[PDB]
Amino acid sequence: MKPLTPSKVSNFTINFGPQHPAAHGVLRLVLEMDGEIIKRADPHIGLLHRGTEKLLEYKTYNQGIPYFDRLDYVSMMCMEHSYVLAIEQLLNVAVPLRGQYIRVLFSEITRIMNHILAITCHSMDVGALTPFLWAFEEREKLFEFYERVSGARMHAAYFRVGGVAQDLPIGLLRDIYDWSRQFASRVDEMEELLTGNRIWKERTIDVGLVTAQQAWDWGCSGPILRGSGIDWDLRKNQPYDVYGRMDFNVPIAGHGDCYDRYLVRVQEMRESLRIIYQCLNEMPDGLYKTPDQKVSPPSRGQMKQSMESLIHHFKLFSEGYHVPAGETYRAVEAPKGEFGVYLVSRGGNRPYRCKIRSPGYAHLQMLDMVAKGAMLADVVTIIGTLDVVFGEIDR
Amino acid sequence: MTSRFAYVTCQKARNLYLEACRCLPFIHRLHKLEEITSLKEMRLIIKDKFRVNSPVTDSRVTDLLIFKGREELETYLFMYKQRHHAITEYIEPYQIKKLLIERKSSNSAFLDSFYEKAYPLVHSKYA
Amino acid sequence: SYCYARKMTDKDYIAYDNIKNFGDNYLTDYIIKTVPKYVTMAVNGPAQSSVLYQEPTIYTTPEHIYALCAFLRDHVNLQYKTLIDITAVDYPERSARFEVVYHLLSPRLNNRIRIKVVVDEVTSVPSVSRIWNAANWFERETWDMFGVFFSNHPDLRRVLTDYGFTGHPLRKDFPLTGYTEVRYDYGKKRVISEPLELTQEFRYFDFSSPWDTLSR
Amino acid sequence: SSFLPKEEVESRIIAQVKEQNLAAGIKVELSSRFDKDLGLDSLDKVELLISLEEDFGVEVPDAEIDKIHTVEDAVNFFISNPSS
Amino acid sequence: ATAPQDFSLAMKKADEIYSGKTVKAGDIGFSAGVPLETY
Amino acid sequence: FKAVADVEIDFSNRAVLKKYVGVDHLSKEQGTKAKFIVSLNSLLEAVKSVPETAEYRKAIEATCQYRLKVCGENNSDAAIEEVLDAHLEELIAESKEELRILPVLLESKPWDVPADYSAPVFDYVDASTILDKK
Amino acid sequence: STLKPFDLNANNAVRNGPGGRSSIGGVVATVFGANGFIGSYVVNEISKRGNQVVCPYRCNENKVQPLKQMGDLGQVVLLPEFDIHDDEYIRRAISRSNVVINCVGIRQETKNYSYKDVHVDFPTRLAKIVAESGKVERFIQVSEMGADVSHASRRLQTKAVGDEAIMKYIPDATIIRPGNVVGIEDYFYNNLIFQLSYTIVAPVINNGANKVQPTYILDVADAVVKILKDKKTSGKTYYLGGPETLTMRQIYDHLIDTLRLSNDDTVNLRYELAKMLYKPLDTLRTKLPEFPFLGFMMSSDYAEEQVADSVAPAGSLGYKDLSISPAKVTEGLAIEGVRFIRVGGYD
Amino acid sequence: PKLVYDIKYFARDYRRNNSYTVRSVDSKTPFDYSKVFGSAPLKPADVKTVRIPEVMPHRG
Ligand SMILES: NC(=O)C1=CN([C@@H]2O[C@H](COP(=O)(O)OP(=O)(O)OC[C@H]3O[C@@H](n4cnc5c(N)ncnc54)[C@H](OP(=O)(O)O)[C@@H]3O)[C@@H](O)[C@H]2O)C=CC1
Ligand SMILES: CCCCCCCCCCCC(=O)SCCNC(=O)CCNC(=O)[C@H](O)C(C)(C)COP(=O)(O)O
Repeated sequence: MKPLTPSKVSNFTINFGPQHPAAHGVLRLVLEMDGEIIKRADPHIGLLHRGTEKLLEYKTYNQGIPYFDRLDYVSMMCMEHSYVLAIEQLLNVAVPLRGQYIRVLFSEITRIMNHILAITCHSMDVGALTPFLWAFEEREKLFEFYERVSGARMHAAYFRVGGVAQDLPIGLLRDIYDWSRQFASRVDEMEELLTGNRIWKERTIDVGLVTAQQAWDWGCSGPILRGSGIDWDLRKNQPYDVYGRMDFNVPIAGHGDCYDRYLVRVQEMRESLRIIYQCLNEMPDGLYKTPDQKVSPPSRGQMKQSMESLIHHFKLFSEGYHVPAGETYRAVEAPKGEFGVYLVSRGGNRPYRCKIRSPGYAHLQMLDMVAKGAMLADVVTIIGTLDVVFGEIDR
Repeated sequence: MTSRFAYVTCQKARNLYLEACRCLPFIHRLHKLEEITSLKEMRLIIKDKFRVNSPVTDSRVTDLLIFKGREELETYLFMYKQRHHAITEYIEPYQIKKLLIERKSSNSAFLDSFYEKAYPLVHSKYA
Repeated sequence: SYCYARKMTDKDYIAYDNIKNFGDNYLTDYIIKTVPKYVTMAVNGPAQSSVLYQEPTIYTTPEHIYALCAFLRDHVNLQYKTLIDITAVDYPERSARFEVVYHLLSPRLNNRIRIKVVVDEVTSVPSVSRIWNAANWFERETWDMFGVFFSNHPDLRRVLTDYGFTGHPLRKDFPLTGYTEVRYDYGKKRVISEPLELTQEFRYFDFSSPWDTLSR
Repeated sequence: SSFLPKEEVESRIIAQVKEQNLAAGIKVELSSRFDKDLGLDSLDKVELLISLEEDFGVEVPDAEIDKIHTVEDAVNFFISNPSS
Repeated sequence: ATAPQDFSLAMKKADEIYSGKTVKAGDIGFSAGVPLETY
Repeated sequence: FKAVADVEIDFSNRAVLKKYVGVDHLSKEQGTKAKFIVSLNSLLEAVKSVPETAEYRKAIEATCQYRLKVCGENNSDAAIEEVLDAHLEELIAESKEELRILPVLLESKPWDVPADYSAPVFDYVDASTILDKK
Repeated sequence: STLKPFDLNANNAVRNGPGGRSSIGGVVATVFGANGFIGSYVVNEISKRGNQVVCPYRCNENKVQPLKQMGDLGQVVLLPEFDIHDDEYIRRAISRSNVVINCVGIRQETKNYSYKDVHVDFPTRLAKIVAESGKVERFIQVSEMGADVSHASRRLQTKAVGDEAIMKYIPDATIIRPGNVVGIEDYFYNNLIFQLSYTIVAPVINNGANKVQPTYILDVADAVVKILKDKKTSGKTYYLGGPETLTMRQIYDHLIDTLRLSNDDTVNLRYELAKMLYKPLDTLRTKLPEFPFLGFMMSSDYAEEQVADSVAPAGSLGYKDLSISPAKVTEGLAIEGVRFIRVGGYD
Repeated sequence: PKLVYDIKYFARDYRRNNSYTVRSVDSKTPFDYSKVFGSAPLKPADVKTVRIPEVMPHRG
């Protein structure tokens, strides 16, 4: 004999289509909203699924490296790095120290551009356009280093099994060092416009709140973990190159809101600058690729002077190396999180199965939990902090 | 509270078809297909889609097929697929078949395929 | 458990000695002895975490996967709080074609574990979404690419492939180019799908040597 | 319990039954099992019930669909039901 | 002929431990979802 | 680690640290030593349902005994944190997380296996070991 | 269904493939008037089946943009500068072609080109040029149904004279004579709608008595394919009328119904009055450039062709001889285009 | 480079020299918890740490 209480109903099943001030790529987002507040978000993906994983199965191991560069167009080096590390683990190949240094250096460089693009495109999505243009000039300076080492500004394909494709051109280390001398001042200029700004604070504070338990449950990595209070970095917890030698501190925040992750990314840029300076000063001298010529191509004079080297060149550029039967999962700290490749080999010259673990796939899965109770405008900021790349999400 | 007077899925596909038939008007209104096609006309196509999978008898394969057919229905119902998809894949071929006039060929099936192509297994487009 | 930042300075260590030893050499034996019914076989091989270490691989059956995953996440000594990914590999030579692979992380142990469930096309694998929320999309992808059904999944739908796609592309019997192709027609002002025609066919180059031995 | 005349509803149901490809020829009347006299398939039976749904503006329970078997049974079901 | 004594050992062992459930011939082809003219 | 906040705070206060890194999200309780002792003893009481000659029960008993010892010699609550590599709050949440899976383990009873149970284990031998020396 | 060959000599050698875009069809076609409404669909049908289509066009890159998508690489050849008076260009266009389709026509006169040039001189000149070659095997000319030598309208009379000239030079040519063609880019329903909606009053010649047999564009395009797939069709004129014969009043009423116009805006501009209102405006047209304001509807020729019954003669070839069932133009997909405008649940 | 005039791949062949051994584990034999927790520290002083590997293996 006590009255029951009824409730309310939600409608407005909107479709948020491909939208330019958002994370780059095409996003189709179906949102159920009670009034102006979202109740469910269902991201529709597959709009950039190019069948990469199945295409890898039909190519040789060296022929499949350019796939990883194009999986993530912002951070190419980190993406191909995991593939070459997995092949190296299965092949039992040891990388010379100079090549290990070159890999760590360029990995930090691509990390820096990734963070620059992420922060300034997020500010553009908010509506501030000056940091964005102020950033493209820096990103051009770093693309110039890429075009110097590889001849391609974006899809270098520079990392190879056992080392790097070519050696560093003379004069590169000086130029990188000059860009480093001025980088901190440029970053401070960007930081003043974003940090301390009342409108930016209001837009980003307490938006997209994540807790450490939630991050581990949903499989998140990188800035999302470190903005919530988790002292976990693969470069430190599970080193994969001469990163162990390198001296740098993990940036940690605790709130988990959008602002905390932005601050983490800026500090990550600074830590990457420190790692680059250490790489520049301690760069060794010697071989840049593995001495073994049954897994690495011989030098051109050597193929033109030796019969064994011509044989090795012919059989490596036609058949490729044979990877011993086995399975491995090698992960690297990509700028967007943890990127890993699960490679299955049956003993042939082609991969049998190459699963790609997307750091952004789990973040897009986390979108629904994060964007609950938010508004249509908050979705853009939340997408910005996830920093999702849909060619990277859709393999 | 007691007296002596007191107390005195082989057809899973049928249920899925019933679900499709009951959901047909909703997809007609959602996909603006009222004028182009009738409800009965679409109800006819759905049976042929069901009949293609008749030979299977294993229960587990039947379960998988039913789940996939439910997915096909859900795509139209949830607006994943669009109006032009419905036109292209269901309504247009059914209307084309009705409008088709053909001469009853006196040549047997072998002669016609022999005249047509060397390898009968290869498909023909725009027949 | 959760690697909440505790030490402000001098946390140079990768981990403690005891935590490393228990997971470097006792982890598989500990799992087998503690939960014997779940495990059928175990493989210690090249480590997922690193080149120098060794990480376990555990083979279990589909019925025991949920309980094994629940044990792995919440056991005090073994805290695999994270599901890195879920994957399937198609082996047409085997009667049980598909091998569903689970990759986990223990932040406390700084270790990686791999769990394999071997199934066929008809059998289903119980969903582990209640143990790890990240599983939902991974199992949806496994269903899309390989056709492995996951039981008690909240909503098992295709993710990557086009709407109306019925085949499972990553199956080894699926053609690399597929069966259909997409073109716009002027007559019918619609984008339509048609059977495949290739202007230039894919050229498979057979590079295998008779003298090779690594091929298994 | 016949809300509307038995002759009218019967003529209408047999009119819809004729629309199906078979269920005709020499015997289209009462006392004809859908699947054992008329050659109808189960899906065709369900569609026929949906066509009767359109004709008489009233729904049929699925368990009743398990119970319905004959031309007599369907007309009996529709006459019994007040909405008709 | 002796033994590979490598990953193939665990490969064969996974083969002999596990097995597939029997189904009628051709039933899986319908589950595959490819055009039926393929068969 | 490095704080990403321009504001200056003291991380040796051992409470400002916890507030900064967000341990309060894990548990609103303070997480003292006595709470850890109580949680470990409650886990010991809980694992009584598992049969006495079960390897899992022996494992939980050994771990709880080790942690009760570590509480024993160390009178400082921070010292327990250093030895166990964890905040006291998450150490306490650990035993509850163990409590959560006891029902699932008592439904399937993994410890029941036949007296001929044998789990084959395959181990990888690296060539670097053999090539360099024997 | 079994694919039927294009009945062209030595096709069996050259043809190969399933019959799709990437397949090889042994038909090289020079379609004059490709960028037009009728020509574009014919180009689409021929090129869809793997054949090569040469499309001479008067310089206009944006108008011929859709034809670029029609075929695979190298199949649709677009020749930039087409003039009806240039013999050498016509010879170059049909050099490799074994079928030639002429869809070149003008609805109205201008200062540069009159009916007698386009509808008479060009067919005769092209007929001579095609005849001298010999490689061209099939010739198809597209004309109106109502075209007759004894017709009041100058357009429909010149078209028939040009068709007779074509028949004289090439005896094996096929004269396709479709009715008012309905399509998305048609000039029938689109002009009627523009008349009903953006014009002060909709003048209807007489009371809409004139009977017409409208046909859908896809049906005519398929009919062209069926003409080319049979050599027995050569030398015959096919009156491709629609499935239903309708008076103009019915079509106006049904457009008003489908668009859900408030009421009937059509007025009775009976004949003998249009013959006085538009008669000077024809002389106006012949001395002025192309102007969007007035055209087609606002001519004495249109009034003269809307006082007669443009219907197929009783004894005549049609869609049935080509084994095609024409689709109704008042229902179904044909009428979707007008349907999108308004259906009363719309706006 | 000491490989110019001294060529021996079989000595430097790590790819094809990997192998897999086999063991059988049984539930009857108890696990050695003495190994796991006997070496575990009981006080802060006894804590021992594993340093991060500085470089990955190289042939030199
Ligand atoms: N309602 C219809 O559509 C019907 C059409 N027909 C007949 O089919 C033919 C074309 O139909 P339609 O396509 O609708 O008419 P269009 O005017 O739409 O197509 C005319 C084509 O001829 C070209 N053309 C016209 N005059 C010249 C010229 N002086 N020199 C060079 N090229 C020229 C045009 O090119 P540009 O664009 O540069 O002028 C255009 O490509 C006409 O003869 C018409 O009577 C038959 C039955 C009904
Ligand atoms: C516009 C939206 C359209 C949606 C289209 C949806 C199309 C779905 C197609 C899926 C087809 C299936 O499920 S096929 C379901 C599995 N196929 C089987 O054959 C199992 C048992 N089959 C039979 O009993 C008979 O073949 C049968 C004729 C089915 C009699 O159905 P009943 O068991 O009752 O007697």
